[PDB]
Amino acid sequence: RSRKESYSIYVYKVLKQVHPDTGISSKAMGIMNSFVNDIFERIAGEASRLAHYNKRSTITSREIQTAVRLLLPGELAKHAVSEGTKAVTKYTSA
Amino acid sequence: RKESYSIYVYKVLKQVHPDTGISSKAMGIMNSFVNDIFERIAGEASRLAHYNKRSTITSREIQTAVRLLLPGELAKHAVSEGTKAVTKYTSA
Amino acid sequence: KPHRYRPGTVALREIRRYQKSTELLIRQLPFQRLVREIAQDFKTDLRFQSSAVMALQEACEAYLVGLFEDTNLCAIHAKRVTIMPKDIQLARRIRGERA
Amino acid sequence: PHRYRPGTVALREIRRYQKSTELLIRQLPFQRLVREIAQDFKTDLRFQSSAVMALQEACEAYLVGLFEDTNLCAIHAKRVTIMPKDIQLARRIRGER
Amino acid sequence: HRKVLRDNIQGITKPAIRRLARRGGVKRISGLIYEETRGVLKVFLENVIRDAVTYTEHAKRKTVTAMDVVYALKRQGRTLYGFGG
Amino acid sequence: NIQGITKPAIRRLARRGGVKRISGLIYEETRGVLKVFLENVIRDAVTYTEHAKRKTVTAMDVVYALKRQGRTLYGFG
Amino acid sequence: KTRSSRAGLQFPVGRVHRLLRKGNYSERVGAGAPVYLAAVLEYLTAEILELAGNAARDNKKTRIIPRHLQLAIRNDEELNKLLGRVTIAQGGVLPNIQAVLLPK
Amino acid sequence: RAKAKTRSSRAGLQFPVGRVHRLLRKGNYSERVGAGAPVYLAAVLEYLTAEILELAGNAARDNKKTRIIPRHLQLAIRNDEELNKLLGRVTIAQGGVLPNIQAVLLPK
DNA sequence: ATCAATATCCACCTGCAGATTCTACCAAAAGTGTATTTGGAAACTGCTCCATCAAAAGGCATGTTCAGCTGAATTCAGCTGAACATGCCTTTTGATGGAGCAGTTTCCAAATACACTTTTGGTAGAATCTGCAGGTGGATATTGAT
DNA sequence: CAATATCCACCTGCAGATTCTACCAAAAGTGTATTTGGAAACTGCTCCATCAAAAGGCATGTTCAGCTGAATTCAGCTGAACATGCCTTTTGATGGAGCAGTTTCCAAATACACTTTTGGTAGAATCTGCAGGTGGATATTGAT
Ligand SMILES: [Cl-]
Ligand SMILES: [Cl-]
Ligand SMILES: [Cl-]
Ligand SMILES: [Cl-]
Ligand SMILES: [Mn+2]
Ligand SMILES: [Mn+2]
Ligand SMILES: [Mn+2]
Ligand SMILES: [Mn+2]
Ligand SMILES: [Mn+2]
Ligand SMILES: [Mn+2]
Ligand SMILES: [Mn+2]
Ligand SMILES: [Mn+2]
Ligand SMILES: [Mn+2]
Ligand SMILES: [Mn+2]
Repeated sequence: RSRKESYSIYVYKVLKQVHPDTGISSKAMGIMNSFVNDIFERIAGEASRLAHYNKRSTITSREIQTAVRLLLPGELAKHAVSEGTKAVTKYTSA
Repeated sequence: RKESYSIYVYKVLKQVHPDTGISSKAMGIMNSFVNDIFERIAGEASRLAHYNKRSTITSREIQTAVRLLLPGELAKHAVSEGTKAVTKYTSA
Repeated sequence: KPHRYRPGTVALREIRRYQKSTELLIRQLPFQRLVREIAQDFKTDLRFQSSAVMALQEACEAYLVGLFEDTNLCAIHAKRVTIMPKDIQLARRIRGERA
Repeated sequence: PHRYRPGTVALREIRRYQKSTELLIRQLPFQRLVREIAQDFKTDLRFQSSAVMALQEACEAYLVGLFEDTNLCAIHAKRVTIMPKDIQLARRIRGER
Repeated sequence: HRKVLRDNIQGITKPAIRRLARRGGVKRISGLIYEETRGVLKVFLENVIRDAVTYTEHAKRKTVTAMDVVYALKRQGRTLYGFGG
Repeated sequence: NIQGITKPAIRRLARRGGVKRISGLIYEETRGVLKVFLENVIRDAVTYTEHAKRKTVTAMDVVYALKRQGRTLYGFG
Repeated sequence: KTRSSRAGLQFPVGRVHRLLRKGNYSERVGAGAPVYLAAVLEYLTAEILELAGNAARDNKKTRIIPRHLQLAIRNDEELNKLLGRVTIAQGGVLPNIQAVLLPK
Repeated sequence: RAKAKTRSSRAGLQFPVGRVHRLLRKGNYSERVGAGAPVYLAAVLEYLTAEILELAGNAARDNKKTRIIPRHLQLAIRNDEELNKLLGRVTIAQGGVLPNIQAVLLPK
């Protein structure tokens, strides 16, 4: 009865990879959850516009990529763009 | 095949100041405006109805949205004008 | 002596103290009321979801601590070390909050 | 001969340029600065005429804005001459830096 | 609320405002800053709330939820993390 | 090439912004900001060009860029 | 029989309805939505135009151009607020000088 | 039928490539959402998450703490030029500000 | 140049709130077969955009002076910052109703679908003009002094 | 006071630009049908709104002496105002064609509608990082 979603479960998996023996508080995970969302929306919206701008009707990976580039700052983008282009090929390689 | 509000802005420019004209650039400015405000009001509404698990943007949303983007007095008249104009639609 | 610190010693002391911490600096209850009062004035009989009052206070204080910095830089920009309304008013203006 | 005391013409220029709305940066050199800059992003680029117009309107307008805020900062520090320092205080507060 | 809520702005004691300015870096404070703070503060609040309650009325509720504020703050350009995610 | 922005110009501008007395180091400082402005707004602008798989930065390309920059501009789209 | 003639407006009520649909705002659009909106757009337009008019005329000029808009805008508190971050191409700035700069 | 394996696991991501794809559709950003979009976006999101986490984990390490908290996240962001800029108009609850006293204020 | 008179630090401890772990139910991601619809190949197309070439005043770039501006350096009244008393008022718990909040049925009022008909709105072409673009001629401030 | 320059209404003219005027591929608008919100209405079930002590953290006042902030000279340079001196921006068109935009088709995408498998979220156990608390050192500060 009432199912609340979040990224807490994933945020955590990642935490354990960078710092195997470090923990994160409730309020902290709160902050983190907001983050993924602010950014999720930021990019999605940015991609959305990019598509309307190009009178196209679907968001490909390509759009998400210019969005990230238009949105994210310098080095963060590079890394994001690489990490991004990577996962997809690794995916489309069925 | 190139839309704009160039026509309407003008017809309107004639209600308030019938005997007055408007530049080309000035007319350009007026477009950017409608589109801009169109954009904002639609976005808030969209968000509004989205925050409320609603799958349809109505007039109620467009209203709240207005009541969020426009300054005191500006907001008041918009809403009147909007409500007015709408009530008339429904009424046959 | 009775002992006594020079004017500023404790001031710089506090700054260091309050920058090393993260608690809100305003008393919860008063804030509570101020908000309810103000909200009472927009729409009567409004109930407040605790956390909401908690969020407003987190946003308010974060906001001021921020205005106080830009304020402080305006005081220093005019060879002063004591912030004055004059300053807060210039930061607000330049910020666009009021122009 | 005749010579205007300093500051009196400056005023003349303010009252004058504020009254007009035409651009102040010479177009040709602007366009080059732009074209040149664009080069660091993509080679053999084509700039839609007006896009250049847009670019300048965008810039000049931004600058004048900054100058006002800058002037406020210069005035605030009891002065009347804008120093790189006021330009920084203004920007630092706008959030630009 | 029973007892009428009045003059609660003066409930932002001088010591508290001074505290906020310390975390702010301010060393010395003019005596007229205080009332000046309440003035700025009150406006900030009235705004965040005014929009927040709008969101509350749109959802047709008598309660101002944490999200209502989080959304208010967002559109105000003061995005806050820690309550709406 | 930025010098393309002559000392006079930078003054005509300051004047529209109501400046009376101008320091001399300012002119340099003003070419600094300006340069950054265009870079940031063109850096974004060309991205809309390139996403649109085109070889021409269009007036709208600037218009959008300028928008996300927060410098909305009425009169070009 | 134009939805606009019904709401008694000038702006394209139908079009605004189309632009909403094809805008990716929501799944579906109410019937009086484009109505309410177009009249807001109708409103805000007239409001500005009216003021640019005066502005235009105030210079013994009949055709409204940029400088007049930038005048009806920055001179009006609410419009200036609303367009608080918009720059009007070829509009100029308001005649204004800091008294601290005026002669002796 | 072949035993399912979450799209995420295929892309070797820790982030829910399926949950992002949905959010994209139920979000209205576009008339239709591609197939790698949710994979890409998830990749960018997961990336950034880890970045914050890295700097944060250290911020806690420094302070002699095993458990991260908002303070540490404020510290991470405000000290990393980039994360700072990405989240420049963002305020973080219970996080405080960076310790910093203007030099002109200090003693002789 | 030393000594008090206070913070400012850091190491231990030690219960418990808050964090993991440990399970069970489901809305949801997959795994299939069909359904429909992108947007790219390429085949053209006027449309601007990018070069040159040729002019001219129209600005832009140096030099001269020095008019006041911006910076020092002193002062001194007077506005705080730094300390106590005094004793409100804000925490801190922690029980208790009850507004509301949210699920959990349905049930019309509405919104979406597709299929034709009817009109605009928009894109060049035809008549108009609102304002530059110069030209004067009183004034309108600047400014140097019995 | 008047000499200089700077300016501001009073004026006519052509044309670089409005405005209409004249027709047509696209949406608007019109049923008839189809599918669907989300506005009713009831129910628990949480949170929210008080309230009622205890104390003891902190405000509020009240000195009291330190040094900021605000005032005031001086003059060593900035930069404005003003002329000369050319060097480029700034009009004027013309080609030549690189290019944004348009269609035809269609293989390769994403749509859907069920039907199956889980990957999470909600709670209920077990923990186990630290907030407090206390107390010996440094580490400053500010009188003599
Ligand atoms: Cl894709
Ligand atoms: Cl003041
Ligand atoms: Cl400087
Ligand atoms: Cl509706
Ligand atoms: Mn690691
Ligand atoms: Mn001298
Ligand atoms: Mn009830
Ligand atoms: Mn059908
Ligand atoms: Mn027609
Ligand atoms: Mn003229
Ligand atoms: Mn239903
Ligand atoms: Mn001083
Ligand atoms: Mn399982
Ligand atoms: Mn401790």
